[PDB]
Amino acid sequence: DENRCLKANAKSCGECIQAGPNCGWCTNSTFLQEGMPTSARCDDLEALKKKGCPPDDIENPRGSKDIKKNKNVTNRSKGTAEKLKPEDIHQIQPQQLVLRLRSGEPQTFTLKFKRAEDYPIDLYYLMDLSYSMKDDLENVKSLGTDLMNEMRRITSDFRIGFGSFVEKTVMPYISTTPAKLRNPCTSEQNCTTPFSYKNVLSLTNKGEVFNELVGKQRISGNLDSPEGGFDAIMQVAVCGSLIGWRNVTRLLVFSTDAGFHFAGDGKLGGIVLPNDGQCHLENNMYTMSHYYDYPSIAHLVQKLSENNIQTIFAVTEEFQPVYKELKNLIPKSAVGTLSANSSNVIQLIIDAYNSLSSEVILENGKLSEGVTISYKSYCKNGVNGTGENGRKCSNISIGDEVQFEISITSNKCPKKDSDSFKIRPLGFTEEVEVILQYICECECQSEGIPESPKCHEGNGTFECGACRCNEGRVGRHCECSTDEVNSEDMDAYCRKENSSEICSNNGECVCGQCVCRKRDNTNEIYSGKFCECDNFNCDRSNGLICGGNGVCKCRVCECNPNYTGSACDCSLDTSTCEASNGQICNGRGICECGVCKCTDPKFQGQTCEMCQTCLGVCAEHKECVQCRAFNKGEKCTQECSYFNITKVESRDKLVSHCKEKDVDDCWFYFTYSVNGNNEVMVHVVENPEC
Amino acid sequence: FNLDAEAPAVLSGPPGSFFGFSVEFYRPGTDGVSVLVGAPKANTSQPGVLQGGAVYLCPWGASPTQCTPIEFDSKGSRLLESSLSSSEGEEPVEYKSLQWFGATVRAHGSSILACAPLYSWRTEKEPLSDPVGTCYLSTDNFTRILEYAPCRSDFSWAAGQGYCQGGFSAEFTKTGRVVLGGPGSYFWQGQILSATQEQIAESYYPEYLINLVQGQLQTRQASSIYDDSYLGYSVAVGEFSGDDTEDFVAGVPKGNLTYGYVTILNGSDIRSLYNFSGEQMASYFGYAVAATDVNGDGLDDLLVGAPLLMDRTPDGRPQEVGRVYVYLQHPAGIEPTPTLTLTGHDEFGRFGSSLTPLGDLDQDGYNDVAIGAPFGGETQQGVVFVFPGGPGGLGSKPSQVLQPLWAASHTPDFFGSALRGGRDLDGNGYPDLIVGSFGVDKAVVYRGRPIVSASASLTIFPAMFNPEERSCSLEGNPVACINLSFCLNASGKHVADSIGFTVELQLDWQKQKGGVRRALFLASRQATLTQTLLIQNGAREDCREMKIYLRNESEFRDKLSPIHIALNFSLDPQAPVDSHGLRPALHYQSKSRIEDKAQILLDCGEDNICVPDLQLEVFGEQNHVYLGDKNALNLTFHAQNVGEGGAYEAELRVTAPPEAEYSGLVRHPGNFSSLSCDYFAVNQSRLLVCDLGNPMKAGASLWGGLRFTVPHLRDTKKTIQFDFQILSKNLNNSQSDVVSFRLSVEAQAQVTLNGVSKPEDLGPAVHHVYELINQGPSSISQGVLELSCPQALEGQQLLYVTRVTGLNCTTNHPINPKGLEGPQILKCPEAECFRLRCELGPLHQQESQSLQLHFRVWAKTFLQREHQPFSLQCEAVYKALKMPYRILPRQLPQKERQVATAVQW
Ligand SMILES: *[C@@H]1O[C@H](CO)[C@@H](O[C@@H]2O[C@H](CO)[C@@H](O[C@@H]3O[C@H](CO[C@H]4O[C@H](CO)[C@@H](O)[C@H](O)[C@@H]4O[C@@H]4O[C@H](CO)[C@@H](O)[C@H](O)[C@H]4NC(C)=O)[C@@H](O)[C@H](O[C@H]4O[C@H](CO)[C@@H](O)[C@H](O)[C@@H]4O)[C@@H]3O)[C@H](O)[C@H]2NC(C)=O)[C@H](O)[C@H]1NC(C)=O
Ligand SMILES: *[C@@H]1O[C@H](CO)[C@@H](O[C@@H]2O[C@H](CO)[C@@H](O[C@@H]3O[C@H](CO)[C@@H](O)[C@H](O)[C@@H]3O)[C@H](O)[C@H]2NC(C)=O)[C@H](O)[C@H]1NC(C)=O
Ligand SMILES: *[C@@H]1O[C@H](CO)[C@@H](O[C@@H]2O[C@H](CO)[C@@H](O[C@@H]3O[C@H](CO)[C@@H](O)[C@H](O)[C@@H]3O)[C@H](O)[C@H]2NC(C)=O)[C@H](O)[C@H]1NC(C)=O
Ligand SMILES: *[C@@H]1O[C@H](CO)[C@@H](O[C@@H]2O[C@H](CO)[C@@H](O[C@@H]3O[C@H](CO)[C@@H](O)[C@H](O)[C@@H]3O)[C@H](O)[C@H]2NC(C)=O)[C@H](O)[C@H]1NC(C)=O
Ligand SMILES: *[C@@H]1O[C@H](CO)[C@@H](O[C@@H]2O[C@H](CO)[C@@H](O[C@@H]3O[C@H](CO)[C@@H](O)[C@H](O)[C@@H]3O)[C@H](O)[C@H]2NC(C)=O)[C@H](O)[C@H]1NC(C)=O
Ligand SMILES: *[C@@H]1O[C@H](CO)[C@@H](O[C@@H]2O[C@H](CO)[C@@H](O)[C@H](O)[C@H]2NC(C)=O)[C@H](O)[C@H]1NC(C)=O
Ligand SMILES: *[C@@H]1O[C@H](CO)[C@@H](O[C@@H]2O[C@H](CO)[C@@H](O)[C@H](O)[C@H]2NC(C)=O)[C@H](O)[C@H]1NC(C)=O
Ligand SMILES: *[C@@H]1O[C@H](CO)[C@@H](O[C@@H]2O[C@H](CO)[C@@H](O)[C@H](O)[C@H]2NC(C)=O)[C@H](O)[C@H]1NC(C)=O
Ligand SMILES: *[C@@H]1O[C@H](CO)[C@@H](O[C@@H]2O[C@H](CO)[C@@H](O)[C@H](O)[C@H]2NC(C)=O)[C@H](O)[C@H]1NC(C)=O
Ligand SMILES: *[C@@H]1O[C@H](CO)[C@@H](O[C@@H]2O[C@H](CO)[C@@H](O)[C@H](O)[C@H]2NC(C)=O)[C@H](O)[C@H]1NC(C)=O
Ligand SMILES: *[C@@H]1O[C@H](CO)[C@@H](O[C@@H]2O[C@H](CO)[C@@H](O)[C@H](O)[C@H]2NC(C)=O)[C@H](O)[C@H]1NC(C)=O
Ligand SMILES: *[C@@H]1O[C@H](CO)[C@@H](O[C@@H]2O[C@H](CO)[C@@H](O)[C@H](O)[C@H]2NC(C)=O)[C@H](O)[C@H]1NC(C)=O
Ligand SMILES: *[C@@H]1O[C@H](CO)[C@@H](O)[C@H](O)[C@H]1NC(C)=O
Ligand SMILES: [Ca+2]
Ligand SMILES: [Ca+2]
Ligand SMILES: [Ca+2]
Ligand SMILES: [Ca+2]
Ligand SMILES: [Ca+2]
Ligand SMILES: [Ca+2]
Ligand SMILES: [Ca+2]
Ligand SMILES: [Mg+2]
Repeated sequence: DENRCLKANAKSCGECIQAGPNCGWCTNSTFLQEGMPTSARCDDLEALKKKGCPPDDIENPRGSKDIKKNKNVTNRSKGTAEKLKPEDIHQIQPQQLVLRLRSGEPQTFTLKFKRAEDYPIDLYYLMDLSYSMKDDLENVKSLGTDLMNEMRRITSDFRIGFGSFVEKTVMPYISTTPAKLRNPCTSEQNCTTPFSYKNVLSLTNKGEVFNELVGKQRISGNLDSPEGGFDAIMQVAVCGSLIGWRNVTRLLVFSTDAGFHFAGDGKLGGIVLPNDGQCHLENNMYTMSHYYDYPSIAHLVQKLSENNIQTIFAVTEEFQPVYKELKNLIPKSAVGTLSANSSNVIQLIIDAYNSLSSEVILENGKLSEGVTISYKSYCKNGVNGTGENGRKCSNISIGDEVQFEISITSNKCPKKDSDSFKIRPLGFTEEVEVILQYICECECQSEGIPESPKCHEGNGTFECGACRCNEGRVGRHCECSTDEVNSEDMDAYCRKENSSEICSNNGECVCGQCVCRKRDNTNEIYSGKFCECDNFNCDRSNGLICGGNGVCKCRVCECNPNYTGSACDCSLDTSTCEASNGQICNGRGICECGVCKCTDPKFQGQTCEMCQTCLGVCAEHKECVQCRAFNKGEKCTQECSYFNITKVESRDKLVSHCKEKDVDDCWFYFTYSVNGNNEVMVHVVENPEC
Repeated sequence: FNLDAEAPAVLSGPPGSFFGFSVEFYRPGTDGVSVLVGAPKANTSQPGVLQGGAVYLCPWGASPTQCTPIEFDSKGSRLLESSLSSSEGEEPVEYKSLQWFGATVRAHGSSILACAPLYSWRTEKEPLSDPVGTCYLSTDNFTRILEYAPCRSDFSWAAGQGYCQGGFSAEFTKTGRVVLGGPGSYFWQGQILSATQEQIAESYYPEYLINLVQGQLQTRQASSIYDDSYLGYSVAVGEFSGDDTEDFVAGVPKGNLTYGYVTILNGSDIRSLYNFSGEQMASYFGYAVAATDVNGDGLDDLLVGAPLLMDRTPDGRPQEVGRVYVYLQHPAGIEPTPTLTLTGHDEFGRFGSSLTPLGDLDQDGYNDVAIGAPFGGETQQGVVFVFPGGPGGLGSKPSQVLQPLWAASHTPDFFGSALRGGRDLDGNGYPDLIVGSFGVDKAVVYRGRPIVSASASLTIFPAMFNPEERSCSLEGNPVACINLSFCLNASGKHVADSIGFTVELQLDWQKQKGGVRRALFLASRQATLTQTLLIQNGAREDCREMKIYLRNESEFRDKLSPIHIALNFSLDPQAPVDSHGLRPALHYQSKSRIEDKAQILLDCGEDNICVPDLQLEVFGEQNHVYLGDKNALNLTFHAQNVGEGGAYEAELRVTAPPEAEYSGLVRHPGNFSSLSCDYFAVNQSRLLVCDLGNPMKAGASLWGGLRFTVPHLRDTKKTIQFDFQILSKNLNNSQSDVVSFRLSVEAQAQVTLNGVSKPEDLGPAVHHVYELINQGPSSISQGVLELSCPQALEGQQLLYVTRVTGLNCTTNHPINPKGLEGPQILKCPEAECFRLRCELGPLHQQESQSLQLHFRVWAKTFLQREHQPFSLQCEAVYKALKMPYRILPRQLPQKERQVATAVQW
């Protein structure tokens, strides 16, 4: 009966459920002895049945999962009603769900996700304005018109926006000398003053307008090889409204031919202030660059993820490797090959977008201590993902449904109030909120009225039929009140026999009951009414208490399902008893404690394999011709399992053959064939001789 | 916990001057000790200079109300008139504006170096803007001012060391050697430059602004791939070589393609001895560096700070946890993989930004190290973590946490920006720690206090107490009192001769929870006694003797439970003010609580005296030990007590050999059939404890029969030793005389010999089978068996031996002639015998040796005697040459056997 609930010594019903879900608390506790405490009330559901009495009053609540709404996503995108508006169509089926958490019970739900066939795309193009990328600018002017046409096939709603990020103005990054300031390049060449962050234009439905703005843009340059693209990218995401971000998937195109400075690179610059991730742009110009130091890569990931802006990197083969390492850090982003003059920029964007769309990942909200989440996913072509692979599926085409079972476990009842949290994948405005209302109350406790006069005018909580004595009260009635001013005649209830020590000399006696004295080596308080039982007074099988695996109960070793005996180390395993022949303990004997006890006379050995005195097999095993066939005598096929061979006049004269007399007094020739170790082959001559 | 964070000294600097950026100790001890604080954006009086920056020195005073900035530069930036005459007016050759002087402050002895990297110089011949970087060297109590421009050179633009920012990170060696590392030279590759104080002063020339020194040592030039490595970002001095020359520790933040590595380079060799590579990508490994011995082996260990490390929590959300690294140097080799690491929970902690050696703060024999978290804390004020020194490794958990007393403001405090430690400001024998807070423009220094270790030990000699007789009787009522006395000792360094302490004694503490207090002090008539005791550092422990009396009333129903005596003390809260000003402290390891239990003497005697005289006599049955046999040894011991009662928990423990194992115990006493016996594995030798009884009974004699199994143990190499003794919990004469019984172990063998004849192609088959079985448990090698019949296996021979098997055997005559097939007494001696001597080496317990002899009868020979009864007889003797045992003092098994076979017609 050893379990956490019993070990917990549950004071009230609420503790039986908290200690173990299987354990149930009987309010009636009729079976429970008055002397026995509240712990004895709590018992396993299977264990309660062991008693043979079932209590209706006992409460065993089980956690359940419910759903507030069950909306249906449009299927096949057919008809005017389907995809009527962005808010109107929801990819996620269940908007939110409600479940009940029970300690020791897992809770899993099914989430149905299907890709929407039609979804608008917004494309913000961040292009390095460095002198090396000049050639790229001329192509980017005629690119916008080509882009719009290609993206129209991909999506019936495409918006093009141009962004120009160079580097933060500082004495070290860019030449302080005023002559260079006017133009970063040589005097003969024409280069515009460097600007760390500038907006050429916002997102528009017409690509032609974009073309005109690109042409006005003038080539710029920076002294350092790495450019401050990171600062420009961060500003775009945080502002949002400025870039005119919409629910339509946003491709964060980022094209540069050089490296990127990150985190506290301002140090040489002398700026010790980190980026605040806030919008300070004025007239499409960010002038807080010499105020805030370049933001860290982790900080940039937090912003892009928060605004769900897909990040696509279009960099040259020289810096390709560096950007690939960064890719793992920033999610919902891709890396493609960039031409010297951005000739294949349009081809990259198209390919990059397809890869990002196929990969879908689920992210949940911050969870309090004692709360965990498990992900189980379903994929096409028989591919199953677990752990990290379980959370995100891949190779998802338009109109393809993928489901993700999520398991949430809540224990310790930390918060009584309901916890509401929201879970959503990157690039998807639609989210899923799982709300949980923890129940830690007791139905009987609600029914139970405080200060009940039955239990000595409420001295002990009398909820339902269960009476739990309060501090200073021991028993069913708790009419003791411990020590009093007028000394009483000890406690008659404490000792069955007055002559014997109060509570069998095992503890302190009060309120007409017995609380056993604490023991450091074993469970402090012993079991029993008179505390006469003990948890460390049992026998040891071999230097280990109760076989080393048994549980001591009232100074009595109880063995496990695999053990039997006072020692309790005696296993029920008969594997050691078995021999090569295949009969337990050879021919005869009883397998007890893993050591065969030979029964048949003059049988010695571990499996009693040595019986020299024992009569010869041919003589003793004469039942093979008289039990299988010509049935007569005793019994049967348990011992003589050897196969009979139909051999006539076999030349095997001495293995050693044997001869006997039959019913008609006819000689019978037979033998048992053994060549190596133990072998079994019977050769009884069919042809009879009289 | 030694540092006095509660009242840290505060240094005041002008707002916006970035006061507290860099703080270091210069010329500590001797005449006077002063604190230097860097003021880089600090407004200077220099003409034409804006936000030049300055270093402020504050003389140690009970109150730091006075702080004077060091006058490093008393003149304006130099302008050359010759070029100015040719040109229109005058143009600044160099700009002192935004110099950020004081960004680094290093002081060795009387020499102080203040360098601002942002400071630049315009080329005289043509105008070029580059961060060359400057410094100001002060020595001999500011006797001679020297200006050193190492990064300054003819080489100009990205190609030259014109952006070097020399002095960004500067460290002084133990010899006062200057080490300036700049991260902007050679297209921002970085360059570490070092020169001695004497060489730099001699090389420096006032007339020529740009000068060169012969024998100057700097870092080597690197390729375009090595560019933007930011070499020298953080410099430190550490010794791993063990040579007189001191190695330079300088981590790269943007090195190894933005991964960041730390390289240790010897100034004389101008090369890197060993390099450390960061695991976390964009780790920024080398942002903060430090060299000190943190494990007490006398070998410098290298610490590196990576606050940009972004770790992943159980939820999976990404936070800038960061990691602090430190590696304990070994003589055999230097391990790259970090032995220990530090992880910061604080999201955006930025921890490990500044690291400062603190010497041995706890005087534990291990040096400690402070780490700075600029954006640490709930209010993001900033925090500094002090980790305790450990010989195996520095403890992961911080020893103490320091939080700024001042209320948080909207402007980031940036605490832990600069950390200085390992130098004793007041020479109290405990290293101090000064923290830089440039955001609040203040400077905070934390003083320490000495730790004193004490020990409380309460011992009661007259614990035995009986209420029948009271030694002390009061006028009101009689109540016997047990003499109670507790001794306390105190020792330490930098503590007063007399130290105030607070002793507190509790009687029946486990009965103080609403229970009737059994024992009370006789003098104050109360259970508790708190007291003050002045204890000298070198004085012997003083034990104050007190008398505690137990009550004699029928009020308490239960008195079975023993009285509990608890002594608990602590340093007095109102400690007397000391000249040093540091309050005394008590070490956590020392225990200031001693717990004792007193049990009333029950039925001791008329005089209440308990004296047991246990007697023990033991013997062993079946004493002979057969090696290799399942020997059973029953221990027979008669235990008796001719002494008085009070020997509580009497128990006989028989220490077993490795060989012997316990099965059970049977006694003769009527009350208990089987005495309880529990295993005691903790005892070095297996010991079985059987309780004779709960309360000792005078004249209680108990005969105990213990059966012990003997699992094989041939490694004993002598007679097994079993020790029998009686143990008691009594204060005096607790144990009985020890009884040691030696059990002789002598292996014995027993080989049986049994022979029978099957009788008892011409000639009926005759089978003679001789079998030897080693019934005895001792297997014997080299068993020799001599088999012999009365025929030579010839033709005139009546019998024809065919073969013999089951043991290897050699026959003098051919065993196989050609191929595998009144009464006359035919016996070996009568005719030609055919003796065959066999030999069997491999033998085991219960092994059966059986030799089958099958000599057929020669028909022609038999026909020689037509009507004669023949009786064939074959004999066999055997022996055993030796047995495989360490000792064999017994008889070696031997025997003989005959076999007969009659023939009739
Ligand atoms: C811990 O980290 C440290 C920092 O990363 C490591 O230091 C680095 O270690 C690597 C590997 O040893 C070095 O790589 C080698 O550097 C050599 C430097 O030689 C050039 O530079 C020096 C100093 O300025 C100069 O004296 C030389 O003469 C040479 O400069 C040449 O100058 C001429 C002048 O006209 C110019 O034309 C040349 O262009 C220029 N050098 C060239 C060839 O471009 C190189 O020589 C080494 O090159 C190897 O391969 C060459 C081609 O086959 C061959 O010719 C060379 O003989 C040689 O085999 C090689 O590149 C890093 O420089 C060094 N970085 C530093 C010091 O910061 C440290 O090593 C590491 N721990 C270890 C393992 O020790
Ligand atoms: C609380 O428990 C008591 C005692 O069980 C209930 O009183 C009634 O007692 C009788 C006799 O014990 C119960 O009969 C039982 O029936 C089962 C059937 O398997 C049998 O195995 C038992 O030996 C016994 O004969 C009876 O069930 C029970 N009353 C009812 C209505 O079942 C009492 O009702 C319980 N409720 C409360 C709040 O007291
Ligand atoms: C892990 O992968 C295995 C496949 O290797 C999944 O087992 C599959 O279980 C599904 C049902 O959950 C079976 O799909 C059924 O297919 C039949 C047609 O064959 C269709 O008529 C049913 O409506 C249903 O879709 C599938 O046969 C079965 N595959 C096999 C052979 O194992 C398993 O479900 C995956 N892990 C999960 C998500 O539990
Ligand atoms: C819960 O316990 C409290 C005590 O902690 C009860 O209050 C008082 O308890 C005393 C002792 O049980 C009562 O005195 C009793 O009087 C009867 C005769 O009426 C006598 O036979 C008993 O031996 C005892 O002396 C006392 O009446 C009672 N009330 C007072 C005045 O405080 C309390 O009644 C119990 N119920 C609750 C929760 O109210
Ligand atoms: C810059 O850091 C990178 C790691 O971020 C280094 O790449 C690493 O290169 C080594 C091979 O040289 C790979 O194995 C290492 O080998 C050494 C022995 O040579 C061994 O002691 C180390 O434990 C390690 O296994 C290593 O796998 C590879 N990076 C990875 C993926 O771990 C690179 O070597 C560093 N800079 C250079 C090129 O020196
Ligand atoms: C660089 O820019 C200047 C303008 O700032 C160019 O001057 C222009 O030249 C064109 C003819 O090519 C004239 O039509 C414009 O009127 C001029 N503008 C001004 C403001 O003078 C100059 O030609 C450019 N130089 C180059 C291309 O190197
Ligand atoms: C994208 O969808 C959301 C769905 O609510 C639209 O509503 C915005 O939701 C965000 C959630 O943080 C709020 O911060 C905005 O204030 C909401 N905007 C308004 C005015 O409804 C959102 O408008 C859509 N995208 C747009 C048009 O910005
Ligand atoms: C962008 O770069 C490509 C590089 O191939 C240019 O393509 C070449 O254009 C020249 C004419 O200017 C042809 O002679 C070459 O044959 C083309 N490439 C090859 C490999 O054949 C392209 O013209 C450039 N576009 C612009 C105008 O920037
Ligand atoms: C990703 O899915 C696509 C289908 O949408 C896979 O491409 C085809 O898959 C089918 C079914 O397995 C095969 O019969 C075809 O031969 C595949 N190729 C064609 C012609 O589309 C694709 O293989 C999947 N991912 C990969 C490449 O492993
Ligand atoms: C540290 O720097 C020195 C340069 O002084 C390195 O060169 C050694 O110089 C000493 C003379 O001072 C020679 O005796 C050694 O032979 C030189 N090095 C070797 C081992 O060849 C020296 O190598 C560096 N430290 C060491 C010895 O590791
Ligand atoms: C207080 O503490 C010490 C710690 O052991 C006690 O033991 C003494 O230790 C010192 C160490 O130098 C020895 O010199 C002494 O001989 C030890 N005690 C004795 C018996 O002299 C010490 O006894 C305690 N206080 C006292 C009684 O001096
Ligand atoms: C020993 O006695 C002292 C008496 O002061 C106890 O110290 C007090 O402990 C309580 C409970 O922890 C605190 O609330 C008080 O603040 C302590 N004293 C004061 C007022 O300063 C001490 O707890 C006792 N021994 C133990 C177990 O610590
Ligand atoms: C202990 O106290 C008793 C009085 O109860 C006294 O007679 C005796 O001398 C004391 N012994 C000491 C102080 O050693
Ligand atoms: Ca280009
Ligand atoms: Ca740049
Ligand atoms: Ca050295
Ligand atoms: Ca060390
Ligand atoms: Ca220490
Ligand atoms: Ca000090
Ligand atoms: Ca006595
Ligand atoms: Mg560029």
